[PDB]
Amino acid sequence: IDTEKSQQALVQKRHYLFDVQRNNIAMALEVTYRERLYRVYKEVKNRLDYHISV
Amino acid sequence: MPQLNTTVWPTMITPMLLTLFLITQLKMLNTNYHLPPSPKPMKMKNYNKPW
Repeated sequence: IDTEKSQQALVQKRHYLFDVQRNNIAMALEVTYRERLYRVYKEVKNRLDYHISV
Repeated sequence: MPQLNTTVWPTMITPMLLTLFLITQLKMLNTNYHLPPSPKPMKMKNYNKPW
C-alpha cells in the first residue's frame, strides 16, 4: 500500500519536466531577442563612431 | 502348536485384512501435515508509470 502511495506522489509531481521544457524554450527565445537588439545597436553605433573617429 | 490348527485360519485372516488395508489406512488418510506458512512479505511488482 505504501509503495503504491509513493508511486502516486511521484506521478503527481510529474509535470515539472514539461514546465522545464517550457522555461527553457522561453528563456532561449528571450535571450535570442535581446541578443539581436544588442547586435544591431552595437553595430550601428560602430558605424557612427567609425565616422566620428575618422 | 496351536498356530497350525488350520480350521481357525479364516477368522484370523479376514479381520486383519480389514484392519490393515481399510481401517488403519483410513485412520492415516485423515492425518495430514499442512505445508508451513511461508508469508512472503515481498510480493510487489506493480510497474513504474508509463514513464
